[PDB]
Order: sequence, then C-alpha cells, then structure tokens
Amino acid sequence: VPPPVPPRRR
Amino acid sequence: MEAIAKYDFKATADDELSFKRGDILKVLNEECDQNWYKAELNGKDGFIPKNYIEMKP
Repeated sequence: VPPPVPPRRR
Repeated sequence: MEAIAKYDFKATADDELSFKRGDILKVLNEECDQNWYKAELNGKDGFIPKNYIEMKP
C-alpha cells in the first residue's frame, strides 16, 4: 500500500 | 539525479506524469517543492512525489 501523496500546492 | 520509482503512481494533474513501480526517471530539475521533482519518462516530463521514489543523485 503506497504512501499518502504530498499536497502539490506551495 | 537517478530517480527510481518505489511504488506505482498515476498522475493527479496535467503537470504530473505517471510511472510504474520500478521506472528509471531522469531528474532534470528541483528548485521549489521538497515533495515534487520534475523528472523525465516516456518522452514526457512532469512532477512526481519524492515519497513514491528512492533517490540516488
């Protein structure tokens, strides 16, 4: 079960 | 940087691109997000999460 992806908004 | 996918990832946006668990990527740029790398695959270039790959610069 791959990781929770980061929020792609700086 | 020799980028290597640890997991299978399907993009979430137009700026991002997909890779399958084990692709060899080419990191052309990184100068903003400490979460997204702009690498190369499949004749395209896009953002990929740093937690879905094992980095080896």
